[PDB]
Amino acid sequence: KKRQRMIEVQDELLRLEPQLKQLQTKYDELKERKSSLRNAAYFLSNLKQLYQ
Amino acid sequence: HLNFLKKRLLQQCETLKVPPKKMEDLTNVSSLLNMERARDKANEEGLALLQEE
Repeated sequence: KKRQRMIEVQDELLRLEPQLKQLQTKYDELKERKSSLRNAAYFLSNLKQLYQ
Repeated sequence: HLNFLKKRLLQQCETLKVPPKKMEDLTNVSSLLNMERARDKANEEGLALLQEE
């Protein structure tokens, strides 16, 4: 029964292992996108003010 | 007299009846126990390792 328990715990571990990676990279890329777009909005507004 | 005693005991034990229960050789069983004990110990160790994992 402990050997079966090995089977399910290892299966759960190997299933959950990849799940972290895509979520981590998605969080990182969305945070970078948010920062970049906020900066870009700031610069476009500021340059529009300069032009006006 | 002791030879007569031995032969009468042999006849009594040959005539004696027992239910069909397997009973292994008298000398070796003890050794088996030791091995069996070791087996369990090894098993327990492995069990512990498994639980540890």
